Amino acid sequence: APTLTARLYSLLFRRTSTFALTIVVGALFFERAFDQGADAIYEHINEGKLWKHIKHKYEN
Amino acid sequence: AAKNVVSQFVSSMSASADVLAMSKIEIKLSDIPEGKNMAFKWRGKPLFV
Amino acid sequence: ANAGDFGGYYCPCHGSHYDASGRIRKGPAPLNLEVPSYEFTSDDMVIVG
Amino acid sequence: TNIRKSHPLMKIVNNAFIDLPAPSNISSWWNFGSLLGICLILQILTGLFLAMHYTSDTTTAFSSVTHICRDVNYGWIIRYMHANGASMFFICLYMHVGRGLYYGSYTFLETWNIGVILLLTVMATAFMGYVLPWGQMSFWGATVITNLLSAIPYIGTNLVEWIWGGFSVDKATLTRFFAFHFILPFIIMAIAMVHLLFLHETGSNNPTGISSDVDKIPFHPYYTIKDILGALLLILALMLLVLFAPDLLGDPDNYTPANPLNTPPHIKPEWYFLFAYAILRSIPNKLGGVLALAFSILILALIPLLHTSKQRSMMFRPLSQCLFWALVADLLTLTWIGGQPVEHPYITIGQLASVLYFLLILVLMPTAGTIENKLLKW
Amino acid sequence: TNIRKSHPLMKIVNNAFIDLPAPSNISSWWNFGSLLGICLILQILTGLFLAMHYTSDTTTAFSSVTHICRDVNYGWIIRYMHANGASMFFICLYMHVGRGLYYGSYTFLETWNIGVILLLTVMATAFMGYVLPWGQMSFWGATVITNLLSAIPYIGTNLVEWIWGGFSVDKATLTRFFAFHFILPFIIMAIAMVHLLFLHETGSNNPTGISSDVDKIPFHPYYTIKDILGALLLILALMLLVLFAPDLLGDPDNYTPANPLNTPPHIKPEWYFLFAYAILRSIPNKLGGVLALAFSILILALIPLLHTSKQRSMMFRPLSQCLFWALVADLLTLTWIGGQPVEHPYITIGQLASVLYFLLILVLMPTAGTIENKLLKW
Amino acid sequence: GRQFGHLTRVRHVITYSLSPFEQRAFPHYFSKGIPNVLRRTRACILRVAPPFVAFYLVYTWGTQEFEKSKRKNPA
Amino acid sequence: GRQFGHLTRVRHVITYSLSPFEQRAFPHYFSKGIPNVLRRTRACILRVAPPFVAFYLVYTWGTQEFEKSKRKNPA
Amino acid sequence: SDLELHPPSYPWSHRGLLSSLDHTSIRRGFQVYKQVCSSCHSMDYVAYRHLVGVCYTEDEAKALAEEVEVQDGPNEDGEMFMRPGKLSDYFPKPYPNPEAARAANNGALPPDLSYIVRARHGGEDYVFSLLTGYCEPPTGVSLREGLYFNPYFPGQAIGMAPPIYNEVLEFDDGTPATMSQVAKDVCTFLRWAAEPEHDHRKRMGLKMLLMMGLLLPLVYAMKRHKWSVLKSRKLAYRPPK
Amino acid sequence: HLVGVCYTEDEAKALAEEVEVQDGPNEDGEMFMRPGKLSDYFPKPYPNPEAARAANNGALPPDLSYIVRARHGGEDYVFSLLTGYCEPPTGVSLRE
Amino acid sequence: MLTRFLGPRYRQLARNWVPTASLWGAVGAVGLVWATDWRLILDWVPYINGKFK
Ligand code: HEM
Ligand code: HEM
Ligand code: HEM
Ligand code: HEM
Ligand code: HEM
Ligand SMILES: C[C@@]1(c2ccc(F)cc2F)OC(=O)N(Nc2ccccc2)C1=O
Ligand SMILES: C[C@@]1(c2ccc(F)cc2F)OC(=O)N(Nc2ccccc2)C1=O
Repeated sequence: APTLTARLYSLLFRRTSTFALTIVVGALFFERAFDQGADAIYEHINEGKLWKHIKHKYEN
Repeated sequence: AAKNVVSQFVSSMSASADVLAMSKIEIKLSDIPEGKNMAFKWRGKPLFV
Repeated sequence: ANAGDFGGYYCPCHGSHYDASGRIRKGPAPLNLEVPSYEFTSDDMVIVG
Repeated sequence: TNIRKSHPLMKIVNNAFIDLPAPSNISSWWNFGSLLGICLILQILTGLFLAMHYTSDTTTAFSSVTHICRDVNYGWIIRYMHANGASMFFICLYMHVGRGLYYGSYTFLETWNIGVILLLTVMATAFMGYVLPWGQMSFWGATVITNLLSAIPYIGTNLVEWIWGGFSVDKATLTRFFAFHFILPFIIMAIAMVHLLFLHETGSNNPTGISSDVDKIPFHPYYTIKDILGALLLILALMLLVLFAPDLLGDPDNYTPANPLNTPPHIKPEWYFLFAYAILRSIPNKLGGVLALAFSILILALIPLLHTSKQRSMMFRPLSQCLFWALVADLLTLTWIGGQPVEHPYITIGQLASVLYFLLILVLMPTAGTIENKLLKW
Repeated sequence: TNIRKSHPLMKIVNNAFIDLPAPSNISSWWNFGSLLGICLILQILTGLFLAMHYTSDTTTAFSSVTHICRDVNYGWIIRYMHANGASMFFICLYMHVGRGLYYGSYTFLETWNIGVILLLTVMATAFMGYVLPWGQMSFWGATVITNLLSAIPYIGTNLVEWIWGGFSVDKATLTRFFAFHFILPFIIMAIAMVHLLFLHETGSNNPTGISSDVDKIPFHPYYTIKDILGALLLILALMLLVLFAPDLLGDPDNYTPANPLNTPPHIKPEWYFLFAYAILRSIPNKLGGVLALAFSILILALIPLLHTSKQRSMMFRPLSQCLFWALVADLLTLTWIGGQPVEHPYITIGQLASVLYFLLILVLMPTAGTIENKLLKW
Repeated sequence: GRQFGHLTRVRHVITYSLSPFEQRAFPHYFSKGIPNVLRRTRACILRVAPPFVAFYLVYTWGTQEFEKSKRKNPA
Repeated sequence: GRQFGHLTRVRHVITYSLSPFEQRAFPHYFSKGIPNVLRRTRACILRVAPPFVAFYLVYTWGTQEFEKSKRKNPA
Repeated sequence: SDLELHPPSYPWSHRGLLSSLDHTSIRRGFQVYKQVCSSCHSMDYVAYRHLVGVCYTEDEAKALAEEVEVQDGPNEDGEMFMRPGKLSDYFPKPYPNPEAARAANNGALPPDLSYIVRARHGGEDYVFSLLTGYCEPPTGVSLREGLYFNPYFPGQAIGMAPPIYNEVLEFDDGTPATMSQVAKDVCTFLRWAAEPEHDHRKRMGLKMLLMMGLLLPLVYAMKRHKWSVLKSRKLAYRPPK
Repeated sequence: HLVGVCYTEDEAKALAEEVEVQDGPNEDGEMFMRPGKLSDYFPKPYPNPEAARAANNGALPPDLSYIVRARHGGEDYVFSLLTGYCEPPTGVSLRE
Repeated sequence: MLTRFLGPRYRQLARNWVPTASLWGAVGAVGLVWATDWRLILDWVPYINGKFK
């Protein structure tokens, strides 16, 4: 009943210290989530990569 | 974006695929007599048998 | 090879004395000389890698 | 007192990038200066990381470039960032010069005249670099450009053989070119600082060509954030080239190793040299052609003396606007003719476009400014 | 008004080299700054002309240096001007630092602290260059110095392999070193301008260590002609080296091509690194030795905090004078021990000289300044 | 080098400004924006466009002519 | 950057100077010169010289000792 | 001579902006290189380790290198011996010189095939059209018959005989080895040989566009925020009387 | 290199003419042997370092282009090496 | 000579800046961990286990 922007400001954005801490924690979690999605999008587009490699491995 | 460019420029200075390749060396053991240290070229930098 | 006060190895650069196991005994060096990964298939030939 | 204001080093940064009084009203077209600076640092960084792996012998020059692109970790992005960065550099150079022309920014005599030197220096830089991978176009491009000097009466042959280090483009030539190509962007960086010094005497011109002392804003935050946005648009355009079309502006003959015995049938410059190339081969004479080519770039140093209008900018000048856009389209035509064989329609139209280039600048635009003055009872 | 005074470019030259208020009484010892600048431009010019012919592959690096000295017209003078210019650079560096130490010129905090950076940057420069001809000393010198980084806890191995581009000093290492060696003197040139900027805030110190505002003379003609004479004395000393003793400071093992499988029995630095080399091998520990070596150069940044005297200069300070000359002679001793095998008298005296170096600076000279204060009732 | 306080003389001008936190970054972005770009296009078309069309016509003629020149029909 | 006119306050000092064209470049060059260098040498010798002699003595001992250490006489 | 025909646009699995190479089609195309082309064509810039990522396993590529003898530099006599073949070694060279290439092929030099896609206008489209486009000469046109008719080659007289209707190759998965399909696989492989970075380039390309789609509107919103102060400013002129 | 120094142009051409070289190929792709010119370098006794070691019972004879500048003493060392061969003293046995 | 900075005002100024100095320490540590992809710490963060095997 106060806003989420208001809470994100009050708790995190007011101090430049916590603002910087938010971005760096933000960047680590973003790098994981962005790479995981952007691989999976590229993977779904393509399907002749080493999707095939069940054929030739495990025989070894 | 900055992490990714910087890492890529950093990685370019790392050992290229060129350099990482397996080498491996054959040594004839009977050609090394009792007492003796023989020095062979391996990986650029010497192997003592 | 075959030099120093231990009958293994002497490094002339700063005065490292190694024994016949390649183990450090005297002078500046922190560690015994590097043992590579090896196996014997015959007692005529050894592959190191 | 602030630290920012009176610290002897931070003083310089303050007066250039923070507290610098800037026109409120400078457009998009003023982004290209910072973008040229970005282009220079991009060429510096990628180029150093290429210099870490490139070797400059004829036997190994092509192979070392190949080694970058297969074997060196991310050598391909660095290589292509560099090749396409050179093109970005010329795109930004041309937009920047064109801004200067249209807006009367050339009235800053010293700033402009140094910009000409900056243009001739990046041209020499990018020529010598293109030679370096020792492809077919590298070699014959090296051959054609270096031979332009042989047209100079009496001393010409002695001059070219001196810059070869021999009787043709060879071993001595390539290594030379690596050394000169390394040094010249650091010289560029120093001349770019001198350029910026001369500019700070007056500050910026604006779209209106009217003094903006009445309405200055601080460079920071306004043009710091405007320049950031500009840089991210440069990164988009560069990365589109590297990650989607890396060979689009490259000649395929440069993927064949240099052959000293056989030319390509075609032979064409990179896109940014095609207007000047069209101007050279328009003249059926050796000396005439090169003199025309030299004069096609060096004319920019005469543009201050041919200003004739009582207004600085072309904003309030419809006649000059039509003639300016006629120049741009003439230059587009010359870039088209540059990239085509010396055959039937292309010869005569290449001649006509070459005449019109020199007619617009030397005659037509200074006549438009005078007519426009007379029209305004001035 | 003069042109010289208010032209935006000539302004800078005026305030640095013409109208600059200078102490009437600055000696010979103040010549070394201009001489360091001369040394930098000498290294730039000869180095570029070497870069025109040198190739940076392991197969061809030695051969290309040989090619310079037999086949390239006057390649031998350029090569030897360069090698001996590097030595001249270090002779001038050491005289200049020593002047600073004795005369309390280090009280200019920012000027001094940039000079330290200048020293670490020329050291890195001259190391990477010496590698380039790919002799035996080039290689094993490359091996010893690069391995100093492997002593760093946890990250050390990863750091050295990164700067190698591989498991030893190899193909990747040499080409790297050519690129870094080309770029760094231009970075030096920029830091040298920043050095001179910080200095011009105060002007020069003098022999007396007393403010000379009461007795300033214009830089021109006085120090323009004094610096000319200084330069001609530098040219004499350089040319004596190149034209009469070109191999005097060179190691003969560098005339044998690099062997990766066999060290030289001796292994010694160039003369200017021999004190630091003596300090490193004084410690029977890996990390201890390198930390001692690093601290032997980096101590100069602590010399401002250990000033204890109420007088700036050592001119009126006989105790400090005796201890300063004791440092110089300790450094001579350390350069002697540096150049000798790790055997009986040389080990213990090398240890004692190493202790005394750190004892003079950290303890003995700041005790002398305090005693001298007490003696003058101050 | 020019500095604030030393630029020029201005008398009798009031400027009113709002904080960026008080106000819209994109105020009437399409509803006022696209009328403005349309007005800007109209203002400049007659100066910009006619040289480029004249290039295009010389381009399309020149390519067509050259293509058609590289053919016989009697010998 | 420091400039003449802005350095410091000086009162009551007269300087007399001659033109270089009126005067000698090397006035009493040996007859006054060598007495001065002799006086300068005396003033500094006791500070400069004794560290270097102490190096020389450690040099000559150290070289002699090492040379003589690299010999046997019984086995 | 003089007159030219230019290649059509074939819809490769790798044409579109985010479209990777078919690596199964890379696998088959190597086999075309090994079986057919390598007897006449050098591929000086691909080694056996390059295949390991792409179209084979580590064990497979070791075994393929094992098929050829190399020459290694000497032991103690100073000798040059022949060697069973490794992974570090490059694809094997048919000829010691360019002149030896010309001597075998009646004066014509077969060009290196490492960069041949990137070294011709049209890329793979040209190579496909060269391979599948061999026909009879028209009336008026006689050759040497040392030289052969191709309408896609400039000048029309190619020194390469059709290498292609020959129905070759061990096939493993075992697709039909038609002239069309053998050309499709070889061109897919020759793209890879010219451009090993192709797949990484486009993955990066997507990642760029997605990031730029975020970052461009956001930086724009930042510049709009700061510039708001100016873009909504009101002026009034209030002179005396 | 000899032409400036110790011979005439004609003399040095004739001295090069004494040895056969190997030149790079004609049209067959061949490698032929050649009467010898002035551009050619002094002739090499061995194709490898290992071939040098094989002839000289394990020892490698070093290249002699820089050998004066590559040893302390210079010419004095080389002269003393050449004119200073003697019998071993008692205590000292070699391989021979 | 650095006795200057010892007294109740300077202790209070230390106390005021300490949550900030430690929060900046938190920025730096998480920043270094992120930029090097650091092994020891990032195996222990319960999402971001994108090595696995
Ligand atoms: C195997 C299917 C194969 C391919 C693929 C191929 C490619 C090819 C190209 C792209 C050219 C270049 C043409 C050009 O210059 O634009 C070309 C050239 C020649 N080749 Fe080839 N080649 C294939 C295999 C073979 C085989 C098996 C032989 C021997 C019968 C052969 C020979 C040649 C020759 C000769 C040329 C040079 C032609 C010329 O310029 O006159 N190739 N190859
Ligand atoms: C090495 C490439 C160059 C760099 C780095 C560069 C740098 C810049 C910078 C930062 C600006 C200020 C911002 C702006 O107006 O864009 C600028 C302005 C200027 N530049 Fe350049 N420049 C270069 C090339 C040129 C060239 C080739 C010329 C034309 C011959 C030119 C002439 C000018 C002029 C006249 C201005 C004043 C513009 C005005 O205020 O309207 N510069 N330069
Ligand atoms: C001092 C920084 C620079 C260094 C050290 C440098 C070094 C290099 C090297 C090593 C190459 C050869 C490798 C290659 O071709 O990919 C190269 C080529 C190139 N250089 Fe630079 N460069 C620098 C800046 C410049 C600048 C300012 C320009 C002009 C915009 C430029 C234009 C290019 C071009 C066009 C090529 C050819 C690229 C190609 O097509 O392969 N470079 N340079
Ligand atoms: C890249 C090599 C360097 C150059 C080109 C150089 C440049 C110079 C110049 C031109 C002067 C003025 C004239 C003079 O007093 O000599 C000077 C003064 C000074 N330099 Fe350097 N310098 C360099 C190295 C250093 C080093 C290594 C240090 C010591 C860490 C040093 C510290 C200073 C100081 C303190 C002065 C003030 C001297 C005084 O007025 O008494 N500089 N520098
Ligand atoms: C940016 C200007 C410079 C360039 C382009 C350059 C380039 C060169 C090149 C090509 C070599 C290899 C050829 C040779 O060994 O003779 C060389 C070696 C050398 N460089 Fe530089 N150099 C530069 C300035 C420097 C500076 C400032 C120093 C430090 C005083 C330095 C120290 C040396 C040394 C010690 C060697 C080894 C000389 C030898 O014994 O052969 N150079 N450099
Ligand atoms: C990149 C290029 C170039 C750059 C800048 C310049 F001012 C002139 C040039 F020719 O260098 C080069 O060799 N070519 N190629 C070329 C030059 C003359 C005839 C044909 C090709 C260029 O376009
Ligand atoms: C020239 C030299 C050098 C120059 C500056 C420096 F700060 C350190 C150095 F080692 O580079 C090099 O490889 N050696 N040689 C050397 C280094 C360590 C052990 C033995 C020789 C140098 O003296």
